[PDB]
Amino acid sequence: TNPPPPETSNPNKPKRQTNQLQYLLRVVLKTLWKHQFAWPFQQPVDAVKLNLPDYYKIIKTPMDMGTIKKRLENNYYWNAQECIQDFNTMFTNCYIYNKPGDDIVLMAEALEKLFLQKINELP
Ligand SMILES: CCN1c2ccccc2C(=O)N(C)c2cnc(Nc3ccc(C(=O)N4CCC(N5CCN(C)CC5)CC4)cc3OC)nc21
Repeated sequence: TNPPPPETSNPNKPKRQTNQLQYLLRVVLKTLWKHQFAWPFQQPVDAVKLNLPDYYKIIKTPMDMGTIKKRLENNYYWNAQECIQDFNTMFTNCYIYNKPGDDIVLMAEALEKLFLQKINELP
């Protein structure tokens, strides 16, 4: 019922660790990960356990911080833009599937505000 999760390693994808990617893991990801509202975003949406039979009919580019964390740890990304895009996709999916005022949308907005503050200080 769930799709395979996004890959976190790919032996054919060139790997890199720039100073910006280092900041993305050690400052940006870590700051969001320890936030009180991180828990919905620390693993893929489990549409089986959450009883969301239409989630992966609507969301075709799933992303979550657990995936992002592993990608960063594995040096999966070539540049910071790829990682920033993954964060943006995660938030966007939440806004697509849910509705204004839903608790989960308010949590995403709080996390996104923090993300934006930290990205503004990228090396
Ligand atoms: C969260 C809402 N939601 C969605 C729901 C419907 C549709 C889309 C989404 C969605 O867009 N996203 C990103 C989500 C991604 N992932 C999850 N995962 C999880 C959801 C619930 C639990 C859970 O039952 N508990 C137990 C209760 C606990 N409460 C703490 C707050 N306290 C006041 C009261 C107790 C929180 C954890 C655990 C989860 O995973 C660890 N839910 C998501």
